[PDB]
Amino acid sequence: SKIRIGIVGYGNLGRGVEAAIQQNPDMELVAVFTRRDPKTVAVKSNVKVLHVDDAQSYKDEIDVMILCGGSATDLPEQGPYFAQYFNTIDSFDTHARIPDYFDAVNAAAEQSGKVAIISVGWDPGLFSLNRLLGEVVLPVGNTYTFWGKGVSLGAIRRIQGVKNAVQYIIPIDEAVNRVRSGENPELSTREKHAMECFVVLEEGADPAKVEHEIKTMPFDEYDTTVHFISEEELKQNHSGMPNGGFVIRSGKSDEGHKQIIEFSLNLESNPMFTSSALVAYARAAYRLSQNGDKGAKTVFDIPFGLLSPKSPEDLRKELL
Amino acid sequence: SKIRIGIVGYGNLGRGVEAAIQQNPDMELVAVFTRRDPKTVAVKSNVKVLHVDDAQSYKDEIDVMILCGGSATDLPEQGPYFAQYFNTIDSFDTHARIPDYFDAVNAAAEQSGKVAIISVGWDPGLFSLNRLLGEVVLPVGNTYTFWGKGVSLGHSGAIRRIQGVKNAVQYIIPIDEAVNRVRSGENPELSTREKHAMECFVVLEEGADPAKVEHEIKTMPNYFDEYDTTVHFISEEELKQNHSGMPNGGFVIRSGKSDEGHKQIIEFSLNLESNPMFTSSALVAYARAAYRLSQNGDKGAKTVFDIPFGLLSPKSPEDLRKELL
Repeated sequence: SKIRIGIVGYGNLGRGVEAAIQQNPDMELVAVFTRRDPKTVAVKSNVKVLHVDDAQSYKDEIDVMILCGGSATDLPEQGPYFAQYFNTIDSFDTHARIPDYFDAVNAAAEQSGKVAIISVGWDPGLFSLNRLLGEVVLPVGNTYTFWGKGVSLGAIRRIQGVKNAVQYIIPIDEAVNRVRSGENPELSTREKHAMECFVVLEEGADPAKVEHEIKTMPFDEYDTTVHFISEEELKQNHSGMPNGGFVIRSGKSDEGHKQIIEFSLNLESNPMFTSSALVAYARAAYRLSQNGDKGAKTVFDIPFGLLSPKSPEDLRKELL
Repeated sequence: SKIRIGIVGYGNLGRGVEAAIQQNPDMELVAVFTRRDPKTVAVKSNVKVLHVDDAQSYKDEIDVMILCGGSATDLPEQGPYFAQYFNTIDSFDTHARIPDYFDAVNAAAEQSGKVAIISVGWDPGLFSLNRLLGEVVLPVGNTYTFWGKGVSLGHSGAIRRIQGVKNAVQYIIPIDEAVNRVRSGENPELSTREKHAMECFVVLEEGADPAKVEHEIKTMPNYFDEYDTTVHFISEEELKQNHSGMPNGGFVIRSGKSDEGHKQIIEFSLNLESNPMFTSSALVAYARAAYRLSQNGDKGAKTVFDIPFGLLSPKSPEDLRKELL
């Protein structure tokens, strides 16, 4: 029988999860839960939509609940809540709150007997794994993480004179080059990334005051370029959510040999990629739960074989 | 306290494991086991050297034995042998033979209650992980693996048997145009000859015929006849200055699509000045995991697919979440 998935939240990440489930035929989307009145949600696949207050009564209809809410307000409540009733996966990405979030989810999952895998995605998630791998295989060395080029995700739009805007984070090619050369550079924040902002001015706003306001936002840490454009220009050309980056470990053998590991992503859709990772880890959470594991997990606790619908024997024959 | 390591075999990989122990202060090397007469092995770290027939008697002195032998003849006997007495790690790398090796090691480790992790290294090992990660995160897509620039070890020796050759070094090299086609997300169908080229650096004997030597290499069946091959003739001096290293590297790339058609590309690469030093560095990190799994009650043969990355680190689980997550 298919592994039965529920989604909580139908923003960009929830839509991406629904999309990813189409690519994973051992799973089936059984329900979408929303804080909105569910009669007002149009889900592409037309599975049932329910209010989050009804989720508990679906305890036995769902194998893994994928929490697709944002980390700022949704997940801090939702993670420990849903971990009482369901194996859960989420993309929790507030670094400072990671340890408190893990402990809250853990307490809940340990008492329920469910498996919760937190902080899945590409950073945290796939990049975290690469940072780890780098430092255990090359214990003497440095790690560098670069983000973008990519849309970054607001307070720009509270700035007076800005009608709309889209902001990019961009790694500085020279810094990436120095890292890839094995120089093991001491790089400041400003040396690693540049920011680019595209802004649609409100009618009769002052371009120069708007520019200076953005650059000195409490952006002040980076070299930032502002571009003023039309509303048609932002709709047509800045609606996409590309992203990417690099994790590089630059190390040395005990005899001085330079060894370099690099992991990189080039994504046309950030949310669709994050979602696809959430669905792979939902497979692992199901497998762990069926083997009688429980409690909160991160990517550091999941062996990669659990992520695959293939048997362990077939993985050994095909991929190893 | 310290995790007690033993090394079987004191070639390039054994020497590398010794070196990596220097960078892992939670471990200590206890013994080096060899098939040679042990009085005749000079070990850099000055640890005791023993004959392999004696290893069973050090069962209680060693937490993990790292098997540093080759896959062609050493490991097929040594993996199932040592797994009867010791948690083990090896770099078994004959991909078409992994299932049989796994079964034999698993039969042995399951009975002894020991943990054996097989096929650790760059490929198999870290490239395998990344092949797997790609296909689970991007299930609609194609995977490509490229090797090099690096030495193919069958190959340098096959050239050396050619009449006229004093010495030689061969490299496999990914073809840049093919790598960039994969990176663009075209999903190309790549022939053997499109994916990698071969480069040989050859020191000729007095009065060998260059053209005969070139010709013999490029047409060598089962080695170079599948590939575009360049042969360079050089001096003994340049072979030493420039070609005594064991560099390697490569790429694993997954090129896939979201359900709405977005191109998503994942790439993993290695650029190594020393292949044996890198592999052995992996072997030591996986020895930490084998020790952890042993202490928790596990047993049997495992591959990298069975090892969660947190077990590779000497840091606590909480400290990993704090620092890296």
